[PDB]
Amino acid sequence: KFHTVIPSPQVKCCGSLECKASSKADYTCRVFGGVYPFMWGGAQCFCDS
Amino acid sequence: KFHTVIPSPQVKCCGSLECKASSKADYTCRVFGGVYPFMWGGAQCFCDSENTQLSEAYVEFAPDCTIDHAVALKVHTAALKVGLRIVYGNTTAHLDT
Amino acid sequence: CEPSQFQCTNGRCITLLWKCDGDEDCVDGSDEKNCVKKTCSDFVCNNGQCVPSRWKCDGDPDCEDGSDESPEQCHM
Amino acid sequence: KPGAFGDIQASSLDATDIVARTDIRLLKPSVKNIHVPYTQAVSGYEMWKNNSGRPLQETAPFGCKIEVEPLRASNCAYGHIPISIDIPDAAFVRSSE
Amino acid sequence: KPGAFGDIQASSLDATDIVARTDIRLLKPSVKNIHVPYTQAVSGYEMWK
Amino acid sequence: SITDDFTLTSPYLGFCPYCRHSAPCFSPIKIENVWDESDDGSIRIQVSAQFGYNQAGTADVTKFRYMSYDHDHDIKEDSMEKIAISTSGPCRRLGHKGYFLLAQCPPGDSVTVSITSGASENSCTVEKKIRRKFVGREEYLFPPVQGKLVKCHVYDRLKETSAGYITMHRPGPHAYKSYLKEASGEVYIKPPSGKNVTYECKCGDYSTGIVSTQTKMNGCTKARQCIAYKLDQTKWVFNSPDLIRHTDHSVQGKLHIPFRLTPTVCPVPLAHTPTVTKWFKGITLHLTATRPTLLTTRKLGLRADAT
Amino acid sequence: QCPPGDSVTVSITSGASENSCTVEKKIRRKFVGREEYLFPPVQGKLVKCHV
Amino acid sequence: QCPPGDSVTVSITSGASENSCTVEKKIRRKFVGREEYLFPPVQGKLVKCHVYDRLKETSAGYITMHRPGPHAYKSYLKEASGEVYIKPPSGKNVTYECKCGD
Ligand SMILES: *[C@@H]1O[C@H](CO)[C@@H](O)[C@H](O)[C@H]1NC(C)=O
Ligand SMILES: *[C@@H]1O[C@H](CO)[C@@H](O)[C@H](O)[C@H]1NC(C)=O
Ligand SMILES: *[C@@H]1O[C@H](CO)[C@@H](O)[C@H](O)[C@H]1NC(C)=O
Ligand SMILES: *[C@@H]1O[C@H](CO)[C@@H](O)[C@H](O)[C@H]1NC(C)=O
Ligand SMILES: [Ca+2]
Ligand SMILES: [Ca+2]
Repeated sequence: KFHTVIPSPQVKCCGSLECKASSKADYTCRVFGGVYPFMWGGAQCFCDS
Repeated sequence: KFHTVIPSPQVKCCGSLECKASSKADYTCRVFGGVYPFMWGGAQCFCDSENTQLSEAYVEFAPDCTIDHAVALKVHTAALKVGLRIVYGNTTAHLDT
Repeated sequence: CEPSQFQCTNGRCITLLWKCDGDEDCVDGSDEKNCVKKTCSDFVCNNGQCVPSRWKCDGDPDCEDGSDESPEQCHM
Repeated sequence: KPGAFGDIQASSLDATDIVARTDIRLLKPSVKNIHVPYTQAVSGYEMWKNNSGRPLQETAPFGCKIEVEPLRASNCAYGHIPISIDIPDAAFVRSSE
Repeated sequence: KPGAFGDIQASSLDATDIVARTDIRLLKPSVKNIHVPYTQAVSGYEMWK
Repeated sequence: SITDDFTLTSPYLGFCPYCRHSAPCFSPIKIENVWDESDDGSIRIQVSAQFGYNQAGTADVTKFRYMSYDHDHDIKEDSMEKIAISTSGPCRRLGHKGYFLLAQCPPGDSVTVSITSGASENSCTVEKKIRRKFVGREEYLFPPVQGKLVKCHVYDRLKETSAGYITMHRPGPHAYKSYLKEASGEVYIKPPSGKNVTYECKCGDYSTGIVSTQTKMNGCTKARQCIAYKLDQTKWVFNSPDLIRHTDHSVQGKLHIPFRLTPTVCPVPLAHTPTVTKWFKGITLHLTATRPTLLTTRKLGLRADAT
Repeated sequence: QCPPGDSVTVSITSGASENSCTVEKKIRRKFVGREEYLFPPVQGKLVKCHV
Repeated sequence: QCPPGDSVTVSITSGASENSCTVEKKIRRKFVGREEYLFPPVQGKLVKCHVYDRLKETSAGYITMHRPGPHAYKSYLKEASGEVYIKPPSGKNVTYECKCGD
């Protein structure tokens, strides 16, 4: 069985966060440009869209 | 789905309690003559053997039929409507016909 | 937009679950507009405003009425 | 017909003229307590829900998207539409230009 | 191939050169909270078992 | 034409087939109906006891009223925390109002309501098939964090909403046995401390009256031959089949059925996108799925071979 | 009186002992006569059965 | 040690937290060998099987632990009539970021 670990997501606001290749087993990376994350404590960054 | 509500039965002890018709959906009314009913408190009234009980049963809509219900429809010949994007020269026309 | 969505003043349509959810999702706060009265773990100002419990007796005026620094509620 | 779709019928959900033909039989009470022993057919709405098959949203030919309340079939093609267009004369240009 | 036996492969259990082609699709986060919506094929080890 | 005052409205004793002692008895809590037509699994149960109101009828949350077993019958008052609900395991309670309650339950074959850890200590169970129903075309044990957010109908947890009404009628005679006394070859009736009772009695002839003390009646011997029930009981009681109808069965009141089935938006799972492979006149879909998932195909022509 | 199940357990809740014992016994829901029921009805036929 | 079921729940009960968490996990009744059983017999064949060691000193791998990022509580902000203020709890220092104009 594989473990399929998902790392903690990285967010950059009013900025671009393209990702490089990795040597991990079946490394799938994807960039999303319209997010607005919410932890326990409200919005996680300043930039609106 | 229907509710099949049962009304509170009516007993007449040493008496007769024939019932008239009703306009309720699936009104079933029936008369029984040898009842000696009880509750928490013992016998219900005085008369020993010659009694009567009026069992009643009608049908009403369930409370949740505002959402969970089916509509039966008879359809007929069906008209057709087309929205057209037609362009000519450098002019664009959107029209529903 | 869709009947399952709420449209704000910015032209952005959010989900109906985000309406009156306690957090502002539209840029004008229209999702938190109207709604109902929220029960207030939180200090209640005299005019009905709700503030965090660490804002009480903080030495700074936070209520519109100034109820947080009033001597009747805050005792020296 | 009891046990089938259309046990209970009405013109609307709030209508007071409701009809039903379930198989209600009022049995004779034979217990100490007051009781209305009734037996009834299973709801045909539930039976039809169990045996509804598949809706027209998954069966309709030519890919007709069936949509509900102003009931229609949308975005499907089975034939040809003759269209006669009256193009304005301002759209045309003379052959010299 | 994803889903079949041999999704994940390595020379040894402690090897750092691990190669896999489990079919991971990273969906767009459409919720309030911080989330990594991912969908994946089943383990070919479990399917083979 | 619907009232919610509940001062003019009272609980009652019911007869449900499976008590705490696994035999049909009379209980202050009796399930008349269970409604399970909510997409989130919440069910609505009608119980002969009133919830959220005190003995006097004032709306007091976390307190419920019920008829007592004593023959000088009154309407006793108890805490709401003693009410337990279970289908196969314990049910989480979501709402309560007079005669009605809303609870989230696991799947099971019977639904029971009990008054646990009290002087009453009674339970009532009815046969109701509760199944784990789901929304959409893919089964799920729990709703996902992120999905499609389709329309689905759930019972509203707020008790202010209404989903119809129940009709409420004046109650008939109850005819308690302890209001009789058969000493020697004569029969006596003893009303409670102050309350008037009505007797109707056919020792040799039908004679009725209202008394408030121990009185002789004719010369009949057995106490079977007549009864005594208290009058002035003008509190509206639901038309349950476990009660004798009064002489006048006009609908004295209507009361709301709370927890209206309202449409909301709820998430459903989005399955794995199938890896399609193509040959000359067809496609193979690989269709990985954990829970059961509906696949529906149809041709876009005259003959839609719907599978 | 027990619900149907696949094992029978006798336990001493709390106390000094606080021990349990479970044995394998296929307890099935039994019904009298020739129609299935979870619970006996209020009114039926009143047939002979051994308890 | 758990019975078979469809989900796994870890909960804090009878406290200030009073909170449960349930994750869908299909727990089957696992049997060793060529016969099925609810309970291990008193006497059998005594074959080899692999069980979880109860002592916590043993290890079956490792999990990676990283430095935590920002968490950005909304209770550190106050929205005035036309301006905003940033206040920390007690004497702690808070890093603020604002790009409303720059
Ligand atoms: C349409 O526009 C093109 C270039 O924009 C022009 O050459 C042409 O003459 C126009 N046609 C008409 C019918 O106006
Ligand atoms: C529901 O339909 C299924 C067919 O999939 C059938 O086996 C089952 O008996 C039906 N249930 C009822 C209660 O009629
Ligand atoms: C009912 O009891 C009351 C006690 O308050 C008494 O005054 C009255 O006379 C009784 N009614 C009759 C009809 O005797
Ligand atoms: C952090 O907080 C302390 C205590 O309030 C203060 O003295 C100090 O200046 C702050 N900043 C740094 C960079 O240590
Ligand atoms: Ca919001
Ligand atoms: Ca303050």
